[PDB]
Order: sequence, then structure tokens, then C-alpha cells
Amino acid sequence: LRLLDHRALVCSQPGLNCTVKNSTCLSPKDLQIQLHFAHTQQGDLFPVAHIEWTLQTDASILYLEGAELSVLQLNTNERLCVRFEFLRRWRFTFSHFVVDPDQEYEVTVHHLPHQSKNFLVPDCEHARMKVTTPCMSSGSLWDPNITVETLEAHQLRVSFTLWNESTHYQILLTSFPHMENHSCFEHMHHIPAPRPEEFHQRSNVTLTLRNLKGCCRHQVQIQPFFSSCLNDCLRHSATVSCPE
Ligand SMILES: *[C@@H]1O[C@H](CO)[C@@H](O)[C@H](O)[C@H]1NC(C)=O
Ligand SMILES: *[C@@H]1O[C@H](CO)[C@@H](O)[C@H](O)[C@H]1NC(C)=O
Ligand SMILES: *[C@@H]1O[C@H](CO)[C@@H](O)[C@H](O)[C@H]1NC(C)=O
Ligand SMILES: *[C@@H]1O[C@H](CO)[C@@H](O)[C@H](O)[C@H]1NC(C)=O
Repeated sequence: LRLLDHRALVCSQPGLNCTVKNSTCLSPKDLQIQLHFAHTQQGDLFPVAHIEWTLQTDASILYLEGAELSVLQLNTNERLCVRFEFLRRWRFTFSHFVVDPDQEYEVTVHHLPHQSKNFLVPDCEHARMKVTTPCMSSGSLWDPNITVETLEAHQLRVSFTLWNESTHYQILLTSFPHMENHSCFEHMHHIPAPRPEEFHQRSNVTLTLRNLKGCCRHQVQIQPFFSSCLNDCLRHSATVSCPE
């Protein structure tokens, strides 16, 4: 959770002069949050929360200085606030909060001196999220298209397409019985960082399976370690089903 730009924004409308800026975190109607995408001057692409709500005034003489817009990231408890500062119906919009893929947010509006709604951002498999800067940093553009072939002597041959980075990969084999989810075997295979010559080429690893009847469901997972996502890159898997 962050602001796209931190300078004060002009939010003025006919009959209402308005400024909005980040503030220290201290009635609104029709609070709505849409997912939008912002392209930056630096050439990046971020998912943003497009937040809107209505201020309805009546004949009532009232002291109204502004509004506080609060966004809480539920996984980290990161909270950011912006304060609207004033001078029948006015619709307010704020689209400068950058959000993270696959995260839930709680949005709150308070008139100063309330309404709360939650917002869930789709993961990096969503076609529009896939091309954002955060998703591409998680390796969203790489498609290994992992395939696992059963070999004659209780071995598997795993094939996968490498990306274009000189970083290592790991293949994690976890074996299971047909239905029970307690593993009967586990093995990690280190794939050395490829040379630029093997970039975008399809490589393979041969895995040796545990010789145990019933230990027949083999999950094979590839984890890349691209410099932009370290231990947090998107992973892919294929599973060999039991021939039972
Ligand atoms: C990925 O694997 C599937 C296997 O059925 C195949 O249809 C598809 O064409 C493969 N993709 C590429 C890029 O070769
Ligand atoms: C990696 O491959 C993609 C293929 O679309 C390309 O856009 C990108 O520029 C390549 N990155 C590097 C560092 O060569
Ligand atoms: C066992 O693993 C499968 C994985 O697809 C899952 O659907 C199922 O709910 C799991 N069951 C238990 C008891 O963990
Ligand atoms: C498996 O991959 C290695 C490169 O990592 C290659 O030398 C070998 O020939 C490939 N094996 C098969 C069966 O294609």
C-alpha cells in the first residue's frame, strides 16, 4: 500500500474548493471501490484502488471542514490516510492508492470533525494484473509449462521452459498416497543458474522415486529465484496421479 504521488491533489468542484493530501491517521454515502490501473512517467504499471463516495448536504447549518479517507492492508496492518480539506450532492473520488495483488483492504471514510467497505485485489493470474509491475516482478510473464513423464525404472523426467535470467531454480518433489495428504517422500533438486544461451529453452531433470507401493501421487513444483522476487516468485506445478 502506497501513494502514487504525495503532492496535494486539487479536488475542487462547483461550490466546493477542495485539497487532499496524506495525513497522520486520527455522513458519507455510497462508498464504492473499483480496480483501475495507472501508467507512470517512469514506464511502470500499478493496480490502484478507485475509491468514490457521496457527500449529501441539506438545509441544515453544519460545521464541515473535510473528510478522512483511510485504507488498511489486512495482511500487514499497513494504514494510510488522506485528508480532504474544504474551503446539495458532491461525489468525491480518490485513485492515488497503489494496491498489492491478491490482498484484501478495508476502506473507511469519515466526515470531519462513517462508512467502511472491503476490497479484494485479484491475483497475478487475472489477465490485467498479470501485466502490472508487481506481478511481472513476481515472474508472472514466465510460463514453464511443466510436464512430468513416468520413466521405466521408477523415475520421473520433469521438463520445464527456463526464463531469461541467470538465477537458480528448485524442483520440489513431494509424493503422497492416492487420497491421504501426508507425504511419503520429499526431495529438492537444485537447478544451477542457466547460461544466457539456454534462456527460453526447455530443460529437464530426472527424479528418483521412493520404492514404496502406494506412494504413487507425485507433485512436482518449480520455484524460480528471479532477482526481483527472491524467495517469493510465483511457482508452478504438475502432479502425476496414481495408476489405481
Ligand atoms: C503447453 O503445454 C500444453 C500441453 O497440452 C500445450 O497445449 C501448449 O501448446 C504448450 N505451450 C507451448 C508454449 O508450447
Ligand atoms: C526476457 O524475455 C522477454 C520476452 O517477452 C523480454 O520481453 C524481456 O526483455 C527479456 N529480458 C531480458 C533481460 O532480456
Ligand atoms: C488433500 O489435498 C487436496 C489437494 O488438491 C485437497 O483438495 C484436499 O482438501 C486435502 N484434504 C485434506 C484432508 O487436507
Ligand atoms: C535434460 O536437460 C539437460 C540440460 O539441463 C540436457 O543436457 C539433457 O540432454 C536433457 N535430457 C533430455 C532427455 O532431453
